[PDB]
Amino acid sequence: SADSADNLSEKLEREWDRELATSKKKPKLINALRRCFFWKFMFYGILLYLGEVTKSVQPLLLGRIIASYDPDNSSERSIAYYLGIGLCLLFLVRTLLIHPSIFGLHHIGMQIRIALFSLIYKKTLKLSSKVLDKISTGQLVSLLSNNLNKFDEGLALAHFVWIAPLQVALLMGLLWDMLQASAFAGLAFLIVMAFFQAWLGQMMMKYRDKRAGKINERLVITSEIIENIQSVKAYCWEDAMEKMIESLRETELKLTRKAAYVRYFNSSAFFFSGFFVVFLAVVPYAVTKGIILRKIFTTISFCIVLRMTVTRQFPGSVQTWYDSIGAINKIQDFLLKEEYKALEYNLTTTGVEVDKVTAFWDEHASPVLQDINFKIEKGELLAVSGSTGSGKTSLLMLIMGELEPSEGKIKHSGRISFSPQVSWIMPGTIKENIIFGVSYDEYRYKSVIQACQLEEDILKFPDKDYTVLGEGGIILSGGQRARISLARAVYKDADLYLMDSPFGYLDIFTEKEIFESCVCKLMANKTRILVTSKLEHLKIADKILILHEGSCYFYGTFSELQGQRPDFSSELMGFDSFDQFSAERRNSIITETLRRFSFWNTYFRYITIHKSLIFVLILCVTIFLLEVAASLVLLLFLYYMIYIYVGIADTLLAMGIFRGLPLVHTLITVSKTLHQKMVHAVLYAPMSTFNSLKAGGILNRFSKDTAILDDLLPLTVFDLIQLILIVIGAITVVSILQPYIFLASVPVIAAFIVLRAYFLHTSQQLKQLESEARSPIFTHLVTSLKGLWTLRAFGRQPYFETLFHKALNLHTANWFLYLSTLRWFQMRIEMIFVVFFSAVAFISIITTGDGPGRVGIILTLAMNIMGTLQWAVNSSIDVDSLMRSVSRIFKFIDGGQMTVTDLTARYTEGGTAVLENISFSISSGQTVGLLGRTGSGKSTLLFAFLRLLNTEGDIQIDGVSWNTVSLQQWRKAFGVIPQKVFIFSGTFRKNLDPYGQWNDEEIWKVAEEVGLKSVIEQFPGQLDFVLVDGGCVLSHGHKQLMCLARSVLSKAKILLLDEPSAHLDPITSQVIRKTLKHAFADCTVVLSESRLEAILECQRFLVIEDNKMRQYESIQKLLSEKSSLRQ
Ligand SMILES: Nc1ncnc2c1ncn2[C@@H]1O[C@H](COP(=O)(O)OP(=O)(O)OP(=O)(O)O)[C@@H](O)[C@H]1O
Ligand SMILES: Nc1ncnc2c1ncn2[C@@H]1O[C@H](COP(=O)(O)OP(=O)(O)OP(=O)(O)O)[C@@H](O)[C@H]1O
Repeated sequence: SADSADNLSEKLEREWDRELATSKKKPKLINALRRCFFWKFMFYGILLYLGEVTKSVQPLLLGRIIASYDPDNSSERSIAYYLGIGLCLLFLVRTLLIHPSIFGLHHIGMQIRIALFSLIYKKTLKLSSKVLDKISTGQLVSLLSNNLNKFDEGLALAHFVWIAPLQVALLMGLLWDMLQASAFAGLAFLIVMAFFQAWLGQMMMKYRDKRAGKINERLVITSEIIENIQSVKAYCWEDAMEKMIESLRETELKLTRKAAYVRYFNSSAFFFSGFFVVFLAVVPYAVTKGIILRKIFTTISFCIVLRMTVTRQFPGSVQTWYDSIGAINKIQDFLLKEEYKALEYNLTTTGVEVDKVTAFWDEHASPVLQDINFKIEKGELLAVSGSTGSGKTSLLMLIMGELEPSEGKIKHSGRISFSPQVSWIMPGTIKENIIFGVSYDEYRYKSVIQACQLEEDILKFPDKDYTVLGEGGIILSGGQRARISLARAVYKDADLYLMDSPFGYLDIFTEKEIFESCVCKLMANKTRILVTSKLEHLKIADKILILHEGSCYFYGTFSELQGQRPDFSSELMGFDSFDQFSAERRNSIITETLRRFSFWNTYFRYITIHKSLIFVLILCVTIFLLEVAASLVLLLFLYYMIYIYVGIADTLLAMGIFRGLPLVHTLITVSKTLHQKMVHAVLYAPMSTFNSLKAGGILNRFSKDTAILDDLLPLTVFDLIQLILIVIGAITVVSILQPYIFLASVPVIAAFIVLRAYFLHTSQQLKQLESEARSPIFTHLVTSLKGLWTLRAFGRQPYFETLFHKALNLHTANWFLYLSTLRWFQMRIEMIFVVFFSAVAFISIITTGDGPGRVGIILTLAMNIMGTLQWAVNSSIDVDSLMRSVSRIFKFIDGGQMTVTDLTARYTEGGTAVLENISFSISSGQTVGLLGRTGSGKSTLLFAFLRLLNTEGDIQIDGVSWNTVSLQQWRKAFGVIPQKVFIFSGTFRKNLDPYGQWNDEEIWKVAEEVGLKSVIEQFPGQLDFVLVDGGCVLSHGHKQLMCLARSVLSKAKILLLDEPSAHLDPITSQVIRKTLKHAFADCTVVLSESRLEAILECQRFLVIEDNKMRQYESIQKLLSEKSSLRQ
């Protein structure tokens, strides 16, 4: 196997394609995979087997070593000496064999994961357009992310399904004094514990899945709040929002608490089993014959080995192996989906023809396009219009071959260049998007970008052609994104060009220029099809097509339309001034014209009350498990004293469990408190201070830190308690038996501490790389999915495959480095442990072990100490991560006439002053407003009033200085509607009234007053309707009206309007102006405008530049000074 994506893919593709091609009904992915996997997997598997079997040998060697100190036979010093050497070598050898093999298995898991991802990516790009709208988008994201961190670890235990029975059979077969079947008492106990644990684990999974759903809901509300803190504070909404967080948190905790107990008992059960395998193991020796130390010591070491292979190594592989298989099956189901059918290019024609085409998207469809017919000559212009939904763009999908006809033929000449309704961001270099996938030629490039009028905006970009367009499209406005899409479609040389919604939400001035610049001249003599709403284009076009309800309304010459459907034509022409209508209005006009011319609980409470019931229930489980083991003992089918002693052990263990329950209760309580305090602290936080993270670390730390406290503190703490108790005992005993061991062990612990510290520093830094390399794999994926229509149209598939592989190689390189440093670290740790072991074995061998039982116990304690020690190393690592998280969390928590005198503001106490020494007056009830350049800090005046800035000077509102008024009422006076309107997700009643203070009747009254009554009636449920995704179903004008309704219900006196005109079309902007003037007849309205035409309705003006301002009492004085100062 290879170490890179390209090679890994070739091999997987060859086997997959060969089997898939060999069409034996249902070819399987699993077979393609075993043919890759098996020849490496099996080798690491056998090496691990050989490594593990060492544990089944070591106790035998000790029994003989112990015997050498017996008074029996002879004091063969030389044998004790050499056997001791052999024992320490067994430790060294398995260390040297096992770790490399584990590493190799992880290497394999990684290689397979990469091969699987590349296969899936290739498949998504070839999917049929029909199934494309049935496959939930969340499923493809989870298809790749769900096993991202599981698949590659899982192979580590896979060969244990195979090893486990070999070691169980051996250890069983090695039992000394086998017929007195202590073997069954032993196994019956362990077997029962294993099934108990399996069941418990299943319950754990049930809780994880349900909790995950609730987590996503909490996270969504959380980020919604974080990115809009200014509106929450401005609204003085505050604690209502805090309560929304609380209800989501409470829901998660109820589920978490139950999950926590599952984890608690799992761990205490583990402890319990330790005690009993040892206890039961000595029942033979108490029962008749008595004790033989030679055999007792040997017996216990073997018992320990069975416990671990039986209860942990085996079931871990079973669960892992099973889940891995299910994941593969899901991948296969995805791969076996209908394909995009390739278009056959030919030299049949020069034009475009459609022969009686009838077609539809899916079964059960009524949207069947009927009897579609075309004959377009080379170089002709086709203009198409019609009702929304009557195959306005679905026609294009037939043209490009995305949708097959059910009947009829489609003929085309050559290659097609397509520009979709919705622009594809293509994150990356802007020049490259314009000329993407093709050679750069300044002749053509300049001609296209100039003709498309891109220079007007692109030359303002900081790196010009090399300005990179990042995620979110932070560089371009929607009309600009559209403009680039056109330039891209045009730059590509094609025989046929398809323009989807080319008007681009652009200003009519540029719309005209682009049509003539591009449609007429740049595209001259090309075969063109335009989607359009403008009658002028139809007049110009050689062929006119109008669609309605799945069929042709009209197809032919412009004058033929008028002669054959004159009523349709006359109704449209009544709106003669179509250039004055925005696309939205043009669409409404045709839609109407065209449709008009149709042609447990009782006891749970008692369990909480009576702790004696809890004790009994704990004891009941213990009793039950021992009785079940008895059922397994009866396997022999094909004493009172023992009964008494085991009964005693059960009672003692039950009390031990009972004592620790308050810890679970305490743990849930603590994480709840921390989450709640952090939220409170962020809401009632100073402004500017949060700008240290700028919402990045705020969201990431808030989300991640809570998650780790909940999953790890309740887990790692119990392991630490058990490990701590074990080491205390181990050291105490050897220190007493032989003080030289202590002398020897002190430097050993010192060695481990130093290496650990160095390691963690570096590995913690490397961990950052996984996130850095991981994020872009998904950004790449999403971008490719949205761009699918053009990736196929322009033949760019291999370009993107190349990019995808480079991203994978980056990720794997960092992932791999992280893995490698960890493995090296663990190897070093184990070797240090191996060395002190040898030294200890010899301290005991060398000294006067004339009372041999003391020799025996030192040797077995040392031999079996390594299991606990490996856990201890890992637990210390987790602890350091937890403490670092705790610190990160802790860092956050441990006047009608408005009179402004000498006001000054900054974004920090250092930084820069965004405003200095401004004085300004607003007469009560006066309409006033602001003028200034974009980015002149317009919003910093509003924020200065809302007290969101580091500030100086005297502002008198509601008769008093801000200096004597707390933020809530100072801000309460101000009803502000920002350009970026905040929409709270949820029920409209709460969105409008998060406090529940207004009645439904009152809410409706205001909805009527502000013009939103029809809007709320339209949404099903009305007040109960749930609004989602930032108001993805609302006009931004509606969002502004919702804000208005809030301002009037809130009884604000100062109304602040942040350029409504920035986004709202005048057809509605005037409606809101009328509406608010009536609503605010007794209030003072302050407007911040971008144009003189809007500011014009104000009586007093504030003109701001360079952190200074000029106050005018008349628009004329403003204009006289503005002309002099128009700079
Ligand atoms: N792949 C698809 N499978 C099924 N239905 C589809 C698919 N793509 C689009 N549609 C739907 O079926 C119709 C297809 O027609 P088309 O895409 O031409 O509509 P349009 O008038 O261009 O749409 P709009 O302007 O609302 O975006 C639409 O009304 C749309 O809701
Ligand atoms: N708290 C802040 N800290 C740092 N920079 C800020 C802060 N608030 C805004 N800015 C920036 O400084 C300028 C402030 O001007 P303001 O926020 O009034 O701009 P605008 O013209 O309303 O901007 P837009 O059209 O992007 O909404 C902007 O150019 C913006 O990038």
